[PDB]
Parts: sequence; C-alpha cells; structure tokens
Amino acid sequence: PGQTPIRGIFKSIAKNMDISLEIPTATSVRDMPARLMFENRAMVNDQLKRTRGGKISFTHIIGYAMVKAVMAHPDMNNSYDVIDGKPTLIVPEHINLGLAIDLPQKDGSRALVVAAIKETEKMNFSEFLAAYEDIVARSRKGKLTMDDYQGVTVSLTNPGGIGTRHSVPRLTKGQGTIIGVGSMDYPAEFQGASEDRLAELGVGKLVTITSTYDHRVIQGAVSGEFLRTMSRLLTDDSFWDEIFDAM
Amino acid sequence: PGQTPIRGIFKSIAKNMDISLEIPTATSVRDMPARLMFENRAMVNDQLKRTRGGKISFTHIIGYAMVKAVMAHPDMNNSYDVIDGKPTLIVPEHINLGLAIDLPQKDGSRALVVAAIKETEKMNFSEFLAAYEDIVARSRKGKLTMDDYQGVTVSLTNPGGIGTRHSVPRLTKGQGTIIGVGSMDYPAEFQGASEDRLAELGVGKLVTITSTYDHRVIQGAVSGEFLRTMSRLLTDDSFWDEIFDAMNVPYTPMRWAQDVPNTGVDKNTRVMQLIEAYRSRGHLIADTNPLSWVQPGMPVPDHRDLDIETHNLTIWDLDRTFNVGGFGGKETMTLREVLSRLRAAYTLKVGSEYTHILDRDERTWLQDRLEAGMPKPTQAEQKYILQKLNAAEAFENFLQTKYVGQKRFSLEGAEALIPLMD
Repeated sequence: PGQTPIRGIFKSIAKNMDISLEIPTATSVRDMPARLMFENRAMVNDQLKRTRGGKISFTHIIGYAMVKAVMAHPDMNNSYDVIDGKPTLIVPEHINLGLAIDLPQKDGSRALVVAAIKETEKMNFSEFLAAYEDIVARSRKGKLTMDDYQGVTVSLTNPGGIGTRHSVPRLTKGQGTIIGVGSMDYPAEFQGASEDRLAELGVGKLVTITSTYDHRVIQGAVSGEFLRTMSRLLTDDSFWDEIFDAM
Repeated sequence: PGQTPIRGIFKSIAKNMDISLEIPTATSVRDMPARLMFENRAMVNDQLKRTRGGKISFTHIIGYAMVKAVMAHPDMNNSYDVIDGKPTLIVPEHINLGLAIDLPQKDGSRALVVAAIKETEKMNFSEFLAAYEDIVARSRKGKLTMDDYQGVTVSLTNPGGIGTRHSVPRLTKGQGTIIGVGSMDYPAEFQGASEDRLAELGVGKLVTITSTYDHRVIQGAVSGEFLRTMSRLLTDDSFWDEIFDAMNVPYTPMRWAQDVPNTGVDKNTRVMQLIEAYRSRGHLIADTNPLSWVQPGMPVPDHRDLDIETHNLTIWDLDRTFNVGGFGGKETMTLREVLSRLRAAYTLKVGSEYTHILDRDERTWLQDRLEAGMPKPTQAEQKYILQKLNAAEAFENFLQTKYVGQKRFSLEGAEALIPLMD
C-alpha cells in the first residue's frame, strides 16, 4: 500500500504509451470460419509426426496469411511523420513483422516486447516457419540483440490464447496498423449443447480478427478490403496447395 | 435553437471528460454463458418469498463476482499519477466499488453520478447486498453526503438494461479500470425462433462483459486473465455454495454440465425414477429441525438419490415435457413443474415415511392426502391456535415466578404439544 516510482523497462512502456496519444486511430472487426484450418492443420502435423519433425500452430498459419494480404494491399505498410516541419508519408523497403512475445524476467514479473521477422515478402511457408522459430528459440535462451528490436513495420497480437473474444489495442509510433487475433471457440450460446446435436445442424467454429490503423494515412475502405482478403485466403484452394507443397 | 452556456453539474461533467483525454486506454471483450445464473437466482428468490424478504438482481451477483476477481488479480485496482514531477504507481488500501446511479433531478433532467461501496474486500454476500441496498435507498430519499462520492478505486456500469449488446466507455482520472455489463438475451439470429425448437437444440443465453484499462499501469494479459476468472466463477460449484449458505437456502444448487443424448434408458424412465426417490427418501432433506444443528457423532445417511445428476438429467431438461402417468392429475408435465410439486409435498415442514407399507389401498390413501397439501385455515381457527399457545407459555412463566426453586419439569421449547393433542 502506498506510492512507488516506476523504474526500468516499465518506465519505458509508460513513456511510449503517453507518446501514442498523438495518433488518430480507428478499428475494424470481422469474423471468419475456422473449420478448414482445423482439418488441414491436422493433416500437416500427421506428416511431420512420421518424419520425426515438429508441429505447426494457428499463429503460424494466420501470420503467413497476413503477409500475403499486406502484399495484396501495400498501403497497410505505410506510416506518418513530420520532417522539416512538413507532413510526410513513409513507404518502407521491406515487410518486417513484429511478434508480441510475453516473457517472464529474472525478478518474476511478466513484460511484453516486440521482436521482428525481417524481409518477409521474399519467403515461402518453409522459410517463414524457420524464421519464426528462430526468434522464439533465441528469446528463451536470452540471445536477442538490439538489432532484432528495430525496424518493425506491422505487428501481430494474440489475445485469444487466454480466451478473449476480441480487443481494441493501442498503436505505437512508427507503424500504420496492428492486427489482433481472438478466440477460436464455439459462441457462448452453444457452449452447453451436445456434440451430436451440433453435428446434425452443421455448426462450425469462429475466429475474430481486428485491424487498428492510423487514419491520417490509411482509409476505412483499405482496411476493410484487407480483412476480406484474409478471409478468402483461409478458405482458398491455392493457399493450401502452397503450404502442402512446401511441407 | 441557438447557443446556450453550460451551467451546473453539466459543466462539471464536461470538464472531467476533457481531463480524461490524457489517459491511454485499451479494451477487452468476452462473452459468457448465463443459464446457471437464471436457474440459481430463481432458487434464491423462492426462499426469500416464503420468508417475506426481498429480491436479488443480476447486478448484485455480477458485482460480487467482480470483487472476488479483483482480489484474485490485485493489479486491476492500481492507478497512475505524477508526483513531484516523477511517474508513480498508486496501490490503495481498500477495494471501493463505484455504482453508476442514473437519478432524475428536481428540474426534470437525468444526471449520472458514481457513489461508492467501501471496504468491500472484507464482506460476504449478505453484507455486500446490505451495503448495496443502503446506497440505493439513500439516493432516492436524497440523503447522500460528500464522503460517499470520494475514494472510488474501480467502477461498474450496466448498459444492458436498455438492451445494448456492449459498449466502449471512457475512464475517469484516478482509477485503473471500468467494467461494463451488456444485454442478457438471445442473439438476434434466434429472436424469431420457437421455444420448442430452441429447447431441442440446447441454446442458452449470453452476457457480454468488457474491460477498459489504463495501459501505463495494466497490461493486456492481466485484463484477459481477469475476465477469464469472472467467467469461471459464474459457473462454479464453490461460488454458488457461498451464496446459498449466506441466504439460508436448504437445497443443493443447480450444477453446470453438458446436455446428454436420449440414448439407452429413455428420459421418461428417468423422470419416473426421480418421482419414486422423493416419495421414498425425501424426508432425509426436509426442514423439520427448528435449530440449525447437526449432532457431531452421528452418521449422516447418503442422499445422492435426490439430485438430478444421479438420474442422468441436466439443467437443459427443465423446460422439456415428459409423460408422468397421472402424477398431479396430469398425463404430461415439465421437469420444472415435477420438481416443484415434489419439493412442496415432501421437503417442507412435514416429512413422511409410508412406502414400506404392503397394502396398495393404504399407500394410495396416504399418497393422495400428502400431495393435495394442507388446506388453508380460517381466521377463527387461527385465533384458536394462538389462544392455546398463549395458555401453555403463560402457565409455565407463572410457576417460574411464584415458585422458584421447586421442580416442575417444564414444557418450554415444546409448547406445540398442546395444540397437537387438542
């Protein structure tokens, strides 16, 4: 009980959130079928088991879909800055994707950091999976450099791990959009029904995806079209042929 | 039409909303099943009706759950301030819960104010309900002081009263989070379906809860875990045992489970087995003891036969209809009505044992008279019972007063013997 100064990484988190108050933001929300993800993921993991490989996750698949969507709609990768006292649009060279890694510290307090997968627009699924697992692996062993925390152009967060349905997050300075992935579960009006009855009707599972963007450089129509493309890819013949070919 | 200056309480509301522009905020949204709330609330209100008490609401239950959740995740009670020009985290002593009371004024314009229930982390449900009703009562009579509007640490709002599904509200300076409660209703794709069809499928009702927090001192993971805990409590065995214990209700609470298929032994067979169990063994849970006393060294008999789980039935069967074979003078009935009748006949102030009798005509005579119930007595009859009770107690007290040491073997404690013999 009482007052105590903020020190350390926590002070840095506080200062950045204060700076972020000068970004005008809007949000879009869309819900998508998730049945084909479950099925096709199971098929890939059966192949890996016989070849004594690993295991792919839902974040891997949604991550790759997000990259393909940004390529289809490049405006989602731009940002805003005032340079020499004039308004300016900034168009980067690469798509660098930031992952929200929740890592406990030596003290015993959780802190969130964003590490980057770099040069993602010249990768196939095999290459993408390797880069992802590289960042995660080095984080646990404590071998991340200062270069890994620089140059992020677009971010991904996953509040659906705990079981949140969707969120409205904050955007940090230097980026144009942040994407959020919600719970993959039956709606709550069906959480007491029998399996037999759900199977008869033909009820599937959901995933809800959000987009929070800077309104000085991205308009609503672009954000909507971005989410429509992601919805199409996760149920598309050509998308799953690429992944199967590569694995 | 035109321009007019803002004056009064409205000017204060305007100024505070302008100050609130300097808080960085984020929001989380989660949807939760609400069937067990409906069921267990009905059971509590039935107890209060017989004891000429009041009525509990959904805000009371969600309020109490919210307090328990903040205790489990204390970071949700903290706030931010700059003191001597340095950033600072503030950790309060108590959990003071603010209620959004919409009260019309003398003028005829509605205004919203936040009053506080104080020191909530050292309360049980009985105490909590009293404090809640205290604040509400004094608000209507216009007897709130200035101390009641100070020291709020966390707030609760209810936009679902009108029927809004969810909201994204503003956070005021001095707090860390605000919680919002949305509509408790079927989704809009089911608002034209039949009751019969919804009952067959097993569709329940929702409640959507939101959390808006200051991101300088609370992170997203904490907010998510907070909502996960609230979801677990509202469907938890131990949570509903506390509430039932505190309100003095004698039954076991309804439990949470999945709907089961009508396979193997049919469900009509199971409802007939439940009727037989209450007729045979219902006296084991009847309200026949004036004291709340269990003798420490005596064995307690098993009475698992009297809960619907042992007969493979669930909350999802309560509004379905079954063949009951003349029970209650009806050929067909719902499981809700069956349970109601059984409990009224075999679990109140009279407990009966008669199923061991071998003759069929004897059994039927007793069964018919115990299920019809006790007829309502006239006023003359009622006054006659009061005269006899008075005589009994008065006689004992007279002898006590006039002959103190003398041995008499009193009937105090058992004065109902006189009207029974009469």
